[PDB]
Amino acid sequence: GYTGLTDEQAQELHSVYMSGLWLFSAVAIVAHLAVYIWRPWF
Amino acid sequence: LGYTGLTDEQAQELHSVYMSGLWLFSAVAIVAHLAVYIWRPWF
Amino acid sequence: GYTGLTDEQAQELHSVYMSGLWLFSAVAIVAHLAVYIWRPWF
Amino acid sequence: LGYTGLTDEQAQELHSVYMSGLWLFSAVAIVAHLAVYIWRPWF
Amino acid sequence: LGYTGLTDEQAQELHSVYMSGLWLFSAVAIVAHLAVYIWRPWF
Amino acid sequence: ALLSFERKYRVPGGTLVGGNLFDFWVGPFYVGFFGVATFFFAALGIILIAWSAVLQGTWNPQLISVYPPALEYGLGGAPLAKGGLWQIITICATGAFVSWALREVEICRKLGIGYHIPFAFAFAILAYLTLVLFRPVMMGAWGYAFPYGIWTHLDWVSNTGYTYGNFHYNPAHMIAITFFFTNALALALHGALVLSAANPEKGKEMRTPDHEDTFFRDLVGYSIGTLGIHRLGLLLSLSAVFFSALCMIITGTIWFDQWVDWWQWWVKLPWWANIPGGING
Amino acid sequence: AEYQNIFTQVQVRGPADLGMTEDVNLANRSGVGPFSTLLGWFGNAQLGPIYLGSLGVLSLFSGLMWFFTIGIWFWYQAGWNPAVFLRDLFFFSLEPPAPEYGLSFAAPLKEGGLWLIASFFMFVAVWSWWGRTYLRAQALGMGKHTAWAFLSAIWLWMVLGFIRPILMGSWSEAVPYGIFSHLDWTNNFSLVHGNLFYNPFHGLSIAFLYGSALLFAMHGATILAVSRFGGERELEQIADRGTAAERAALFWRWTMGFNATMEGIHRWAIWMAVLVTLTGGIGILLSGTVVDNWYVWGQNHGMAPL
Amino acid sequence: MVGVTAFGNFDLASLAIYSFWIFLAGLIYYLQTENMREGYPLENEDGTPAANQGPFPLPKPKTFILPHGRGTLTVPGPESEDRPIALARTAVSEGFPHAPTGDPMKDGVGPASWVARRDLPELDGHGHNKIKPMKAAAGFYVSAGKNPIGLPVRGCDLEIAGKVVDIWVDIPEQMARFLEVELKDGSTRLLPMQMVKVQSNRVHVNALSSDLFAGIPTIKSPTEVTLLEEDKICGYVAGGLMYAAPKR
Amino acid sequence: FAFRLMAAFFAAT
Amino acid sequence: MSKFYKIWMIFDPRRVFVAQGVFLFLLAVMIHLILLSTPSYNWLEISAAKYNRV
Amino acid sequence: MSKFYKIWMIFDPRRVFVAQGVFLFLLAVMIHLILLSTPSYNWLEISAAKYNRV
Amino acid sequence: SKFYKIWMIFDPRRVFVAQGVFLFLLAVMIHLILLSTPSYNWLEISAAKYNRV
Amino acid sequence: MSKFYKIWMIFDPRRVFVAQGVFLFLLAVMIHLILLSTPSYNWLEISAAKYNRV
Amino acid sequence: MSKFYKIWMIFDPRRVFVAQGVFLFLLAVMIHLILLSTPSYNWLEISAAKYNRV
Amino acid sequence: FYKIWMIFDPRRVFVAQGVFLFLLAVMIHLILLSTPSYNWLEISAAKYNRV
Ligand code: BCL
Ligand code: BCL
Ligand SMILES: CC[C@H]1c2cc3[nH]c4c(c3C)C(=O)[C@H](C(=O)OC)c4c3nc(cc4[nH]c(cc(n2)[C@@H]1C)c(C(C)=O)c4C)[C@@H](C)[C@@H]3CCC(=O)OC/C=C(\C)CCC[C@H](C)CCC[C@H](C)CCCC(C)C
Ligand SMILES: COC(C)(C)C/C=C/C(C)=C/C=C/C(C)=C/C=C/C(C)=C/C=C/C=C(C)/C=C/C=C(\C)CC/C=C(\C)CCC=C(C)C
Ligand SMILES: COC(C)(C)C/C=C/C(C)=C/C=C/C(C)=C/C=C/C(C)=C/C=C/C=C(C)/C=C/C=C(\C)CC/C=C(\C)CCC=C(C)C
Ligand SMILES: COC(C)(C)C/C=C/C(C)=C/C=C/C(C)=C/C=C/C(C)=C/C=C/C=C(C)/C=C/C=C(\C)CC/C=C(\C)CCC=C(C)C
Ligand SMILES: COC(C)(C)C/C=C/C(C)=C/C=C/C(C)=C/C=C/C(C)=C/C=C/C=C(C)/C=C/C=C(\C)CC/C=C(\C)CCC=C(C)C
Ligand SMILES: COC(C)(C)C/C=C/C(C)=C/C=C/C(C)=C/C=C/C(C)=C/C=C\C=C(C)\C=C\C=C(/C)CC/C=C(\C)CCC=C(C)C
Ligand SMILES: CCCCCCCCCCCCO[C@@H]1O[C@H](CO)[C@@H](O[C@H]2O[C@H](CO)[C@@H](O)[C@H](O)[C@H]2O)[C@H](O)[C@H]1O
Ligand SMILES: [Fe+3]
Repeated sequence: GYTGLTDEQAQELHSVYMSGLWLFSAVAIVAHLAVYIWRPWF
Repeated sequence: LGYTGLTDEQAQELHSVYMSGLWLFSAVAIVAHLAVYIWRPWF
Repeated sequence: GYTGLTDEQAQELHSVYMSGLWLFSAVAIVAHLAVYIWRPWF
Repeated sequence: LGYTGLTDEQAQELHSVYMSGLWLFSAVAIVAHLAVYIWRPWF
Repeated sequence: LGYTGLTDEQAQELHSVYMSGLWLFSAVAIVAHLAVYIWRPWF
Repeated sequence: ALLSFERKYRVPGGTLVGGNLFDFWVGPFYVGFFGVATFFFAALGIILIAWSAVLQGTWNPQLISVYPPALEYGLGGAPLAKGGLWQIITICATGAFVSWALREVEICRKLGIGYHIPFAFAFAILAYLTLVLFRPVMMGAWGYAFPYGIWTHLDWVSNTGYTYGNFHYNPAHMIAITFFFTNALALALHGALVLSAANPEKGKEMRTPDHEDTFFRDLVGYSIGTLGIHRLGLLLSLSAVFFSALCMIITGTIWFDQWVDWWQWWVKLPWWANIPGGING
Repeated sequence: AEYQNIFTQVQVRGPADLGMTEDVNLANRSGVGPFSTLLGWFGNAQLGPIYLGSLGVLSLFSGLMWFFTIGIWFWYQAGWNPAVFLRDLFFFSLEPPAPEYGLSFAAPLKEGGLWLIASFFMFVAVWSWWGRTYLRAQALGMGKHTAWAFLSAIWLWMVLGFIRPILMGSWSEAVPYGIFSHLDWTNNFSLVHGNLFYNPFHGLSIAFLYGSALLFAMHGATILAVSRFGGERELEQIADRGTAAERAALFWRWTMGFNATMEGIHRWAIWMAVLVTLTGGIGILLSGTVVDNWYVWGQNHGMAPL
Repeated sequence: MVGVTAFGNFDLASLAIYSFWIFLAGLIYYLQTENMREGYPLENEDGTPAANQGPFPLPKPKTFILPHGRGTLTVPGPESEDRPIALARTAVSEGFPHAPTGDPMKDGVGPASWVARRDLPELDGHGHNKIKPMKAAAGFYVSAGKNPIGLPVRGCDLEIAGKVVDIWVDIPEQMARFLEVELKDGSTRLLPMQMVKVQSNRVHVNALSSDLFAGIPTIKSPTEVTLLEEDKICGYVAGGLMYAAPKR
Repeated sequence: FAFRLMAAFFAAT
Repeated sequence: MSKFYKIWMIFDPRRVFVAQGVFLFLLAVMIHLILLSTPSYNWLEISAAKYNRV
Repeated sequence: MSKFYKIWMIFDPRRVFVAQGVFLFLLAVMIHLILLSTPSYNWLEISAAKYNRV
Repeated sequence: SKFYKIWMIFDPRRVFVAQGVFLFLLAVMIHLILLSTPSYNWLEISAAKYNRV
Repeated sequence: MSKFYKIWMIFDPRRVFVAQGVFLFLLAVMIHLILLSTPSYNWLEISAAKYNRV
Repeated sequence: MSKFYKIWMIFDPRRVFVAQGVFLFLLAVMIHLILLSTPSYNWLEISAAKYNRV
Repeated sequence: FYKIWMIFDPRRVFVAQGVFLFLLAVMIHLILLSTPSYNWLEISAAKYNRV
């Protein structure tokens, strides 16, 4: 790879990046649901 | 052929994963288009 | 070779480029055909 | 690994103290938001 | 840890008086806000 | 009569035309064929300006003006008292500038240096020609060109600019101004940096270019370099003059309205053209 | 067909140059940034390192506050609409308070107070940057020519925004923060004071701006024409005059009848540049405070027919 | 609103403009005198002091202290061209060219002139050699453009004169300075980068013909060049523009 | 860059 | 058809990814802006009209 | 699907992380501003209406 | 045929980038022209059909 | 949750802290200013009208 | 705050102190200017109206 | 005739010739569209009463 990171380093990095991403998306959907019950846009 | 120093196997696996990503992105986009068209079709 | 590409390299690169062109053109033709079915512009 | 030249023990301690500061900041933010809301709700 | 090359005892003897100055400043600021609020409240 | 190092450079050759007839020096000046041409053109123009001062009836140097012919004279000659003196002074000045640049080319060839200096001067001459020749020709009158007076070519600038509203809104004018201001800033920085390196604080060793690079990397995080700064100065000046000529060539020939209206194309883009609020909406 | 030395044709890169550590706190100096081949085609390819001291961080944060204040005012003027913000970006303006407030600080935020806030931030940022240039020169032991050259531009800026408003008695005289707005201010300033073209110091300032363009073209062209003799290494030509310096001197000697030296041409340069803003500040200070119609003043002083 | 005039039409603007005229006269005098620290006093064409020295007097001497113990330079000081200029005048009166006595490119006159500089290498801020070959330059490599190592070098007469074997680099400025060219005789020469035209297949040198790369001055040490040596090399190459014209 | 300079994006990338 | 992977040999994958992402985001922003521009599909104005919020 | 980690062998983690943080904050501010600019979703004006604050 | 010789002179990379820019500009221009004509704005046509405005 | 400490392994703490401070102060200033601009939450104007100070 | 002493392990004390001073000074001036701008809190104007001054 | 490729570099001539071809062609198409006698879309819309 260009960065030189090995397979395990990429594994750990991706598994923690996704760990953060899922939390972000869950908070995002909670916020979206709160707004939609507050004032739906559909 | 060169211009980057890559190989057959590295380029092939890069393209395979890239195409998988493209297929997933297209699936999500098509689901969105279907939902929109059901909600209010443009055709 | 005027820029380094071989005979076989140029042949294969042109074959890939033309295959992509033909895929794009077939998709565009299907698009024009569906549009003409919808409403002809002639 | 170790782009910042730090160790897992040092990084763990640093993250712990940073998160302690972040939680204190968020707590004061929560108190301020509650005071504002009871002063003037915005929903 | 050790970016600036200092000792934990120095960190203690520094951060303690840093908090001392912060608390002095905050106390004077709180007194000022109290006096202003009494003179002419903003709520 | 000569600098202490000058003699080993005063060798024959490098002449574009001639070679012995006009290959010598008068005082410090190199007199080529174009040297003779330049001297005659300059003297004729200056004494014609003095003559026009006599005709006008004023001996104030600031009040002397040589107007071009009125608009009804078209692109044709005019009586010397009315508009012909301006045309003679214009051909004299054009010849003087071109022959000056050619004399510079000869001096460059004799000294074995590049031709950058006459090229830059050619940029300046082209801007002058745009103002006196190309634009008035495209507008069909020598009367559009500026007069030859100290405070009356300013009136030409004012009237020409205000014909199109606030002339600040000409976009090529904005670009040329940016180049001019950047060039003055860069000249100040270059003079200051070289002088500060060559004149350290007090009894300190003269600084190296490493110190110059360090100073500017410390200041702004970049250092264009000793060669890069001279490239940049030349390019900034030439681009300034180029966009000046470009801004004037399109004014009165490609654009006739108020220049501010030209900006409406940005505010009328259909996606946001009709969103209320802001300034234009 | 010949190499004009405008763009380098082969770029060479070695270890990152950290610079000269005369008196520089190496703690404040950052690390060397990336190498830009695009910038390397024209000058040095190396970015950084940049020094960040007390005055550096003061100026950076103060300027960030000035820029952010103007931008937030612009967002307010757009109604928080990103499309409107992009559409009217050049038309937004943070205007100084109306003349009836005079020099008072009791103007509402929408009608001049926010301009005063942004002006304070800008004042601090610019003066801290001036001190920063002085101190960076001092740390390397160089002379202070950059600081005084900057002081000339600072004086024009101060006259425009601070000194002349105080002399004229109102903040409304100062320049609004906006792209087209300050152009409108410039044109209106000329119109109100009766054709600033007839301000003698505007005329001299233009003489020196034109002269700076002329002189930097001359100097850049001259150094490029003698770069084949190592002419761009001007400090060594000052210390040990080579044939580049002699050929440049003789070119201008045979052309103009007089010449400069490798060191004194930079004195010409710095003075030609600083006189722009020095003379300009004098002229702007005189406009309104002493002369309110420059065309009538011209007529009374020659310069224009009665 | 000031505007009271002390006499005639002399208001504060008039005071300012006349004050600036005085200041500008003084400043122009100062600049002109500061620009007379080299090349003065003026000389006759025979080297004797001239009768006319000009309206501006010479300035007081000032001394630069050189940065690596290289000495001290006082200007204006005594001036003498420490070399045997090989020219003879073509007229008894002044203001006429002096023709070369022999080979001008070889003798170093006119566009081929060089200056007797210090015979020491240029030193950077660390006291090391500023210009050094890429081989001795640690970690230095070509970043962009065609790397001209092994490119044939063509002269103005359109014949191959040698092959580039190295690039000499200015270390702090990190820019190419000279190409080292090995000729058909196995010996090395230096060519300034400003006078080579790197191309797709060859390095073109419009200044010199093929039968002139032998005349280029050499460097005594093969891994360094002094100010005098590079002055001689650059002067030779540049003089090739005028003196290799007969060939092309 | 001048060799490919005979809009700008073609030379840019 | 199955041999397209070799384009990754000619083109730099990093720059390809960056430029493609920028193009995709600009395209999506452009389309969402077309939809916002049209009163027939401006879902904010549509919801406001449906629920009578103005 | 479960082999995307190789993306980290193409780009420096610091560069992608800073670029995505900038992109996400800019997108969040952009959307919040679009909501503020539409009067049907300006929650401040909506609360002013629902509580008779003007 | 013998068309692959065109890759023996021009750099493939810049050819592909220029082709992409050209194709995108042309497609955007064609779609925008179709929008400009009221008889082919598919959003407007669909609004007219479904009685949307 | 707890394995996020590794970000401090990949990012320089000092630069991250400086950026965080700048970001938070700019965000706080921007929000306070937005509230000031809206008359519904301009606490100074609200207090003035409530206490008849104008 | 018995674990917040570690900042001085990564940040030079001079930088922190100068940053604090700059921030506090700028913030104080900004707030005082905001107050002077609001006629409800311009203490000079308030005292001018209270004591029948000009 | 065959020597044009010798004096002139193929890349510049090829690119400029193609650029001119495209710009002139699109200008011709724009001119045809602008006047109401060669705007094919308007002709179709009037023909099918879809206007
Ligand atoms: C209709 C308009 C009027 C006119 C109205 C004015 C007014 C008003 C002024 C001028 C001024 C000038 N005019 Mg005028 N001018 C006119 C016509 C002209 C023409 C022409 C050919 O028509 C020319 C060439 C000029 C040229 C000039 C300049 C000589 C002079 C500006 C000097 C300068 O560089 O300021 C630019 C430099 C500064 C303003 C100082 C900048 C220094 C500060 C500190 C910069 C800080 C940067 C900031 C913090 C942001 C940081 C950015 C980031 C760090 C990147 N004018 C007509 C007649 N003109 C100015 C002047 O000098 O008056 C005599 C001036 O005030
Ligand atoms: C009612 C009338 C008809 C109609 C009347 C006509 C007429 C008449 C003509 C066309 C022609 C064309 N029409 Mg039609 N056409 C109509 C409306 C349209 C609409 C539309 C939006 O409705 C579209 C998309 C088109 C499309 C087209 C094009 C496919 C074609 C022009 C090709 C061209 O100019 O290539 C130019 C570009 C190139 C050749 C490529 C070169 C440019 C490159 C990018 C730059 C050089 C780079 C390169 C690497 C250099 C090396 C190689 C060099 C090429 C040497 N028409 C209507 C429906 N149309 C023309 C045609 O048939 O030509 C074949 C033509 O004469
Ligand atoms: C292109 C970048 C800038 C530039 C560059 C530049 N100028 C140059 C050069 C270069 C590289 C030279 O080598 C050349 C030179 O020798 O400089 C000392 C020169 C020069 N630029 C000069 C001036 C000059 N340059 C200007 C502008 C610029 N020069 C550009 C901004 C201006 C402006 C903006 O006003 C002026 C006044 C001269 C000092 C000199 C050219 C001298 C010359 O041409 O000599 C022969 C001609 C005469 C001696 C005088 C002839 C007089 C006429 C016969 C009569 C008068 C005619 C004139 C139209 C009257 C004007 C009346 C009113 C408008 C005032
Ligand atoms: C107003 O009226 C108008 C102007 C609208 C009417 C005028 C219309 C005009 C003038 C139209 C002009 C149209 C033209 C000139 C169209 C040309 C279109 C072209 C050239 C299309 C070509 C497309 C090519 C494609 C899609 C190829 C794709 C290939 C791939 C995706 C494979 C990728 C492989 C590569 C790039 C290299 C292969 C090498 C290896 C090692 C794999
Ligand atoms: C226009 O749109 C508006 C503005 C109206 C609405 C938009 C709002 C948006 C987009 C808001 C976005 C908000 C976000 C992303 C907020 C994020 C806030 C965060 C991440 C705050 C975090 C704060 C962290 C703090 C305060 C932590 C402080 C920690 C310390 C001071 C601990 C000290 C650290 C030490 C001692 C490390 C030393 C350790 C060793 C081992 C030496
Ligand atoms: C537009 O929005 C407005 C302005 C209307 C509202 C927005 C308000 C905002 C955004 C406010 C933000 C406020 C913040 C972030 C305030 C933070 C304040 C802090 C952290 C203050 C800290 C102060 C610390 C002080 C004053 C320390 C002072 C220390 C001394 C005076 C002596 C210290 C000397 C020491 C410690 C010796 C140590 C050295 C050794 C070697 C031991
Ligand atoms: C005015 O005109 C309008 C707008 C009205 C109409 C015009 C419309 C136009 C011009 C539309 C054009 C549309 C086009 C060209 C759309 C094309 C879309 C494409 C090609 C999308 C492709 C997306 C591909 C994606 C998202 C791929 C993602 C891939 C990944 C996330 C994989 C990550 C990469 C890895 C893991 C590297 C693997 C490395 C190793 C070593 C295996
Ligand atoms: C998305 O965008 C964001 C919000 C993220 C950032 C965008 C920011 C934007 C759009 C910034 C736009 C900035 C612009 C257009 C700046 C323009 C500035 C210009 C043209 C300034 C021109 C002249 C300014 C002058 C001459 C200022 C002179 C000021 C002084 C000399 C100091 C003034 C000091 C005074 C008046 C006293 C202050 C002291 C107190 C106690 C109030
Ligand atoms: C160029 C630099 C050298 C300048 C002269 C050296 C002395 C420096 C100070 C001179 C100051 C006085 O300068 C002198 O002021 C008076 C004031 O009315 C001017 O004014 C006089 O002449 C003008 C023009 O004919 C008349 O309109 C005016 O009524 C008359 O008083 C003079 O034209 C000027 O020469
Ligand atoms: Fe220089």
